[PDB]
Amino acid sequence: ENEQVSRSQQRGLRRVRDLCRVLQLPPTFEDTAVAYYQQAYRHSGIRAARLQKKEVLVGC
DNA sequence: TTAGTATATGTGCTGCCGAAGTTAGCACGCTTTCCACAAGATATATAAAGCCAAGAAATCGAAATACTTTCAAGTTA
Repeated sequence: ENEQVSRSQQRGLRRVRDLCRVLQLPPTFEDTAVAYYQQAYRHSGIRAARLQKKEVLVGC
């Protein structure tokens, strides 16, 4: 893995990690967040969505 | 034709600094576009309550006067 990933998904993951580190959440929280983000990205409706949509996806 | 001279001939010398390799015994431990597919942005009840900002009324806070008290100095005695 980490090779069949788009630049948009990579930016989303990096934003997730950045917000996690800003809120100072543990690495377990970081891992759970990235896992849930990947699980949500698996779907196509969220995959091909808006920029604000994917930002709110990071947030949620 | 022969002695003197210039060249390259490979050879052998010198340093040249660097090259590999060495050093003993346990326990712990980014950009352009380009691209195509599907997702904004759109009417429309629709009951429901909570929220977020103008107005209108209300009462709290208190300030400028109206009463009473109080002295203190002065009166009829």
